[PDB]
Amino acid sequence: LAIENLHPDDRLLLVDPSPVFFLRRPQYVSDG
Amino acid sequence: MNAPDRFELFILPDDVPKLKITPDSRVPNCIIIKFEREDHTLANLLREELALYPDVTFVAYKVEHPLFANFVMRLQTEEGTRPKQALERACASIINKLKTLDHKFNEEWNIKN
Amino acid sequence: VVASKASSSMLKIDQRNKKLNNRFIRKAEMAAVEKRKLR
Amino acid sequence: GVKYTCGACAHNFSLNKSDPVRCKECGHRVIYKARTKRMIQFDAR
Amino acid sequence: EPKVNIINAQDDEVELMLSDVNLSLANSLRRTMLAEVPTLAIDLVEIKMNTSVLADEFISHRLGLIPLVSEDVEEMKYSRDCTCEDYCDECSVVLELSARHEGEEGTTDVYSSSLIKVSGPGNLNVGEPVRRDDYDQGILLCKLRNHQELNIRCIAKKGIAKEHAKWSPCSAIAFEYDPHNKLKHTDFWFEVDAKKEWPDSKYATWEEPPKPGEVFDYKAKPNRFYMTVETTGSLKANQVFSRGIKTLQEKLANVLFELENSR
Amino acid sequence: DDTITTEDCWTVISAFFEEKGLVSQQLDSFDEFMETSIQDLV
Amino acid sequence: MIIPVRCFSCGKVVGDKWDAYLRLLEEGKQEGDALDELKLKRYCCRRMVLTHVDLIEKFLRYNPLEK
Ligand SMILES: [Zn+2]
Ligand SMILES: [Zn+2]
Ligand SMILES: [Zn+2]
Repeated sequence: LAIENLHPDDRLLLVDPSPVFFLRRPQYVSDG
Repeated sequence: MNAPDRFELFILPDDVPKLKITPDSRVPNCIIIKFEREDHTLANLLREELALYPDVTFVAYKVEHPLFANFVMRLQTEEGTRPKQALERACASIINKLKTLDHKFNEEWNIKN
Repeated sequence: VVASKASSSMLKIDQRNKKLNNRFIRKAEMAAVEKRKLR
Repeated sequence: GVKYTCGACAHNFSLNKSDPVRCKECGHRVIYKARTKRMIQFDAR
Repeated sequence: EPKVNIINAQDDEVELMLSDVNLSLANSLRRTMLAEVPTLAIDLVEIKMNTSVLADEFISHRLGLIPLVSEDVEEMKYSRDCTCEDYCDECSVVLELSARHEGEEGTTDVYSSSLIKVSGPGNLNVGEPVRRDDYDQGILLCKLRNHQELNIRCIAKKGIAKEHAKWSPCSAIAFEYDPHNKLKHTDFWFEVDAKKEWPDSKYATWEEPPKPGEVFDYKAKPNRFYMTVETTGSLKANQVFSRGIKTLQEKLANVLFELENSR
Repeated sequence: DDTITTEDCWTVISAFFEEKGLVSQQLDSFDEFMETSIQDLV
Repeated sequence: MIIPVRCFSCGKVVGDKWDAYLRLLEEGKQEGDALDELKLKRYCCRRMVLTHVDLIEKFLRYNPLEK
């Protein structure tokens, strides 16, 4: 299970005291 | 190739005095002190200690070039007092302040540990 | 080849990051294009 | 008199300024001089 | 008159508040702790064999940056002030590293815990490389594969960060005063409203925000200074603070001695 | 079907660079030369 | 080539945290969370570990020149 399996109302209870397309996760081998 | 040795910033040559005092005859009771192998750390401390003395009418310093480790201080005092005595009083006062600061820090560290 | 432990760990990290990027960036792009379309 | 090292099998040997420049065991044509014995010092800066 | 208040205390970092001192005194203390507190660091490297993929000066530079224990470095002497021939036990510490990979497969990591102290001052706590725990391996120095060996002999000497940054006991000293900008020492850039475009300081709750009807006080001076001192492990934070104070006192006493001797 | 995102375009570009590489024109021209051009010139 | 011993900007020792960083990334932590776990707060120190490329692993694949 994960955050997705959580109920939406309980997800609403997780309030910081969305991903953006231009912040990639770093790699080491790349591709090509 | 032309880079100076790094220890020249703080090691005093045998023929170079640590301190050279000359009078400034333009205004009365003023001297020019040249400090060798020193920088802003001592200069700013001495200047802002001396600036609070009632009998000190002028105090300033300048580092002429950052590639040379020296600064020059100008000090002017009242008629009664001599500038060298004011400089000695400033040094003693800062030493006393640092002593009590160290004592209180050690006390608080022992309390909190 | 007899690969080192650090290199194998980095390969696993790279596979996980590639999968996560392929999911998240595509989802964010879909959300952005639908929002730009509905305006 | 002078040590060498083969460029392929990393074998050590010596030459007397009269042998052909070759590896003894694998016959490679590329050999390298060995590091000196003088003291080597660095200033760690 | 000067006061000290400690907020958080640790072996490697202390967060304190200085009050009733001049700004110049606090800044000079910061500068002294950054650049003028003596420590111990490797300065000469004798390389007896190095068959790794790293250049000799590369490894020497990495060795210079390893923090060593410098607790008793005040009792040691400067190498140029020691009358001894070559290096002795009163002005240097000798460390030795010997690493090799056994087997025809895999890779061996060379850590700073492999440095062994061979000689140094008698009964002084100086020379050993710093380690966070007993099971910590330390700083990664090199990597070796089969038939590659590293065999070096290092000499640790006393120095200050003015000569080279490897002798600095501190990493970064946070420094801050007047979180609410009552002295108007900075003029805040803004687009619409300066108040809501600038994040609040972490010490903003330690001082009372100015009243809306208050007028500018031109007689005020900076009085309270917040600073955090982080150390690399070569010295403890309280040791760094005390030795910075002592170094400043010694510099002032030297100035006073030169003045009195000038007559 | 479903729409084509920018990530799909980058997947296609990755396929291109996986097949061709960056110096494919040089190698292909030299291979054509060695394979047929010498015989035709003779 | 190999992880620097000290941070370039401030001089914090970052050379003892490379293997722990790789371990944390293996366990599935995000890079920012892994850097937070290693107590790298200033972004100058985070840059040192986040942007390092380990080239020594490629250099070690060539056979040793002396045996
Ligand atoms: Zn051979
Ligand atoms: Zn000696
Ligand atoms: Zn840093």
